[PDB]
Amino acid sequence: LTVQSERAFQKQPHIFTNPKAKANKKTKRWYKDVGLGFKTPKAAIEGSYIDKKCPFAGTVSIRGKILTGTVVSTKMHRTIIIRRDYLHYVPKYNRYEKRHKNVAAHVSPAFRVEEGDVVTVGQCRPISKTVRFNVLKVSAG
Amino acid sequence: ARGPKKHLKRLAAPSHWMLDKLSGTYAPRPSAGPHKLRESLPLVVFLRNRLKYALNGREVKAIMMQQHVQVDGKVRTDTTYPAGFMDVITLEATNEHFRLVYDVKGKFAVHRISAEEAAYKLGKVKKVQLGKKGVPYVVTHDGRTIRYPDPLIRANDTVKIDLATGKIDDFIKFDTGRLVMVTGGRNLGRVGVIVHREKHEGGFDLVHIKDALENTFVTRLSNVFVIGTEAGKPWVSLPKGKGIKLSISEERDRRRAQQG
Amino acid sequence: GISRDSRHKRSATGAKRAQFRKKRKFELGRQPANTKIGPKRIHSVRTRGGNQKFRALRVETGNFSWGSEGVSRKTRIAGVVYHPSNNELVRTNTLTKSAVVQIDATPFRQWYENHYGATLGKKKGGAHAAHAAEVADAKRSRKVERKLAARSGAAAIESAVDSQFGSGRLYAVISSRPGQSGRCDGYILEGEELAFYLRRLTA
Amino acid sequence: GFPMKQGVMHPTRVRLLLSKGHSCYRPRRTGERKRKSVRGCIVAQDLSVLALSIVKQGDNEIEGLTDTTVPKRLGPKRANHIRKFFGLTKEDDVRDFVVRREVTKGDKTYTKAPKIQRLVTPQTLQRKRALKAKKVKNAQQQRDAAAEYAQLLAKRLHERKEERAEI
RNA sequence: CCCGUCGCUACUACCGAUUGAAUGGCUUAGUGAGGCCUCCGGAUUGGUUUAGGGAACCGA
RNA sequence: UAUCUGGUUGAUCCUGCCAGUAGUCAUAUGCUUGUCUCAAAGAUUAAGCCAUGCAUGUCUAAGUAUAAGCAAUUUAUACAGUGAAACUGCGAAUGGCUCAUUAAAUCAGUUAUCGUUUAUUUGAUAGUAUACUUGGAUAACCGUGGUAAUUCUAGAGCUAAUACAUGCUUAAAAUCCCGACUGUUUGGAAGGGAUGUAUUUAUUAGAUAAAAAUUUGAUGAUUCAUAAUAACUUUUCGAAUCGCAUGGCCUUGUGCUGGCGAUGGUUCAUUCAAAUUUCUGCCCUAUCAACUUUCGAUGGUAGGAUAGUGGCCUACCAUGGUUUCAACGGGUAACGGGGAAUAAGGGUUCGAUUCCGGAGAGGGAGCCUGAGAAACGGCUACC
RNA sequence: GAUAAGGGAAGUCGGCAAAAUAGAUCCGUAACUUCGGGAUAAGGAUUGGCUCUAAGGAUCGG
Repeated sequence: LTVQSERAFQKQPHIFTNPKAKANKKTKRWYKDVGLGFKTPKAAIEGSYIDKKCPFAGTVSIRGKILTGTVVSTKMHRTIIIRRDYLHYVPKYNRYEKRHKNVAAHVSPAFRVEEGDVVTVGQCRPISKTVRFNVLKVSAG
Repeated sequence: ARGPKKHLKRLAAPSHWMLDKLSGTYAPRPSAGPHKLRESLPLVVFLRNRLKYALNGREVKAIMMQQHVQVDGKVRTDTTYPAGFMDVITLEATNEHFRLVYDVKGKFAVHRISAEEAAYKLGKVKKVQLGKKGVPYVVTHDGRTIRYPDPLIRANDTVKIDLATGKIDDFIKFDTGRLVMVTGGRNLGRVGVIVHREKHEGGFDLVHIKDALENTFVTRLSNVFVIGTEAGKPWVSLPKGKGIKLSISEERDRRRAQQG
Repeated sequence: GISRDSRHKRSATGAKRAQFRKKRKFELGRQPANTKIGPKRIHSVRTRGGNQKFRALRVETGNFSWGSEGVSRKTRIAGVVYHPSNNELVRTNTLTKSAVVQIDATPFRQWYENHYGATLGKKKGGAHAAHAAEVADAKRSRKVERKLAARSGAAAIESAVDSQFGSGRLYAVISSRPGQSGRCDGYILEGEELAFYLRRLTA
Repeated sequence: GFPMKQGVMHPTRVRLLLSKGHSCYRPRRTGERKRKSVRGCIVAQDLSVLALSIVKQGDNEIEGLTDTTVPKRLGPKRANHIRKFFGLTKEDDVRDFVVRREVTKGDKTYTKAPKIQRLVTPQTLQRKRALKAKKVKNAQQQRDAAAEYAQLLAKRLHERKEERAEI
């Protein structure tokens, strides 16, 4: 799973590692705290993957809605779709009907996701045609 | 649709203006300026519907073209100038000064003030950051920016602005026990004291308040306005009513006490 | 014209959408600049808000940065050697962001020779070694000798960058957006980024 | 009746999209363009008229063109236009050489004189003084404000030093 | 009490040769007006200004 | 007011509908019609077609007046008042009309912009490393005119600017770079360059785990605000503008100074707004069960384009995305909502239409100008 | 044995004769049907030269 697997060199923008200062010959890595009580995963701080869409080692911020759901597909590259089950109330019959929504969310390499897992996603800016959410917490299922 | 709107339908006008239903199709659209369109009080409304000095809008323009009207110490020739909270209105030719302050009813009551008090105004601090050349500044709730503010002034604090010079006289810290006035929501106009500020990161901050009559009522932090250091000691003159809420039975009893 | 609306696309379910309105001006697009290396030719575009962009049609020179030395010079673009998006851009010498170029190394050579009092290239050429030896010892005062002596130690550069200076052409990557800003600026490739692009170039 | 237009390499009519600046079209609204019929610049036999300008007078005269003259309608109005019209140097009072047309009304005949632009008066120099005075005064007040802020910062800094030196 | 065929009349719908007809939408393929960008071009025009008469030379 | 009555039988008790009864901000129509108040009104069918007239213009003491315009002889032989024309500026993107299109679209309530543009208003905000003030066009105007005809305009002659295009008037020190010489164990220097704000790029600040072998803003959160270094740029702008009053200083020079305003102009903030955007919620239909991915469908990397995010588009790559919890397709005599009628409760039905949002201007498409329009009482083309 | 403006079966018992189509690659293909077909249905696009690039193998050697 080599980092440099593209036509262009993968780098974090404007994080300059000087090849001349002195030793500690490893590239400096930037990361942030997303806030709202979410911890930065260890793979984000000591990792080596480059992901501009990562909430922790990337330029996207988390703001707006916080959602949770069950992962139903991990067949895209760095993107998952999660299922949100809920119950719709029909007043005339004083009852409920089962409904669901599929939401596409970016998954950072800092996490590990498999189908059948519950994840918490935070809302970011549009980062794809269908993606507006980004994984912040993975619960094994 | 293709650009900014310039008319205001009468039924779309804010409900605190007390506009009659049948006078016409339109209502004065407040100009762009220091206060929000919905939370302002255009001067034509204040001088026609409230003071009853002018009989109609054309007389409002006859009055204001002769330099009579001042807001915050400056002559305004705009019939639809967006006067808002704390704004000082001065009528020199009649030698008469006013401050727009909400009443407990939720309206901009007509409040006569003295000439000495008509020399400053309070202002809620919205943000502070450094400008060009490293100079810090604060922004008040009326779009006023003041350079070189006190290093301790933060958001939601209130500064005492000197109208002649636009400089900060003194400020009030936001903390528990402060005399405040509610500037939005259901509790518009009611004066209380801070009891507990409840924090919600990413969401909304709630502020528990208490009146002089011990009734506790909570409000969004955005609707709070610090007006005094402690209970009973504001830095501005209060409307007739002291910002105290009465039940419908109580107001009926007081009306029948002063009229029967 | 060119439109950036998303309503002309199919749904995420694959459904065909119906047209909801005519095309709006606030959702337009324009033609690409396709900047080439040649005598300067910059056109102005009036954009939303009465603002103004500059479309570089042709540019000769650019502002390029030596990151490990903290100095930037206005040098000459020699050509395009690599483009991650499309090799046709290399073939036609089209300058966009992220294109890998060769720039003239002359101004950087003057700066380094004046600053550290040494030479770059390691080419003991016939007439090259004459220049190298002359640069080694020139007419130079004493306080300046001492300041250069203190500046030594931080005077050797990495071998991969050094070996290029014998050609006068240094590898670089464009960082500006020539079709937008009208300028073609960049930085010198060094480190593992330089190693990566050299590996790609040798193919 | 369609006019001839410069640049149209035709002895025939063409149809052009005309905008602000083109001859044969005066725009009615800002940004408005019209498509109009114009005649080419090449002279042919299909022309109703051919406008001509005399370049040189050869041997004889002409009935109402070469043997007469018409005066100019207005004289110079800008100051240096007057000076270049009379060769005046930059010392002569331009006010006393201004052309003055004569207007009659019944019997009280009088003169009309053009107002001169760009003429230096005490008022213009007063304004030039005022702008610089305002700039300098503004710079002074800004420097005073920055100095006051520095003094406040220093007072807070040192009182903080001793206040944390107490603890 | 009551069933169906048959006879007269009226109304509704169905099948039906006519490779029937019309209206509205979408669309492959071919042609393709006109804007816009781009490339030259250069009616004309002022001089980057300099020419003994103007001779090299710039901008729109 | 939580209500029923008539009709199948010779008679009965049922099922069951037909009929009766009351309402309709519900339409039409017939008869009839005295008074006051209030008040809908070419939506339904034909977003069918239109004669004619009108519906968008606009000048203050403060941009440009030699009207061959009227008035004054008065503060005035540079103009001075009033005032057509025309140049310049602004508005014409508001309003008003209609409901054709439109079924996750519009819209409603809730979100987001740490994803952007923003005339104007209101606050702030710039001393930057020929000048007692630069040019040369052009309109109005005069005159020659061409066409049957248009809010067509062409030769030719003048003449203005807050139009167009250029251009100096400035503080005090200090900091960084190169550095001829020189003192010589690391120093003094002559002489040169660079200092504002805009643009572009790169690199540095932008802090905070408690006992033996130095100080910094905001946020839930940032590569934020801001500052610094090196350079960059068909070099942005740091007032060649106007009206009133005109005072003060004597070293009396046509000296120096300076009051109230107009109009400007960089950046930030603010306001008026836009553009995208999260969550959930729509009528009928299976005599629609699979749909999407050829020619973007779902996602990844890089770029282009945009005001900005985004398959928005391009190149390369992966094979994804939706669906019986009803996708996709079809119909709607479907613009959505605030609301309306009926109303024990639960429900049923209506809402083109006084307010809010959207869309359109015979049908399509493409644009100029402008802060803002894919504008139609704007242009271009086709039908 | 050829060619022919404009028309295009009006010629003739009758389109007789002649013309038109035609290879290959890709796309698209109805009624009907004995379910095998109809089918090259119908009907569209492409194709030269030159200079390149990529993919598809064999035998040796751990």
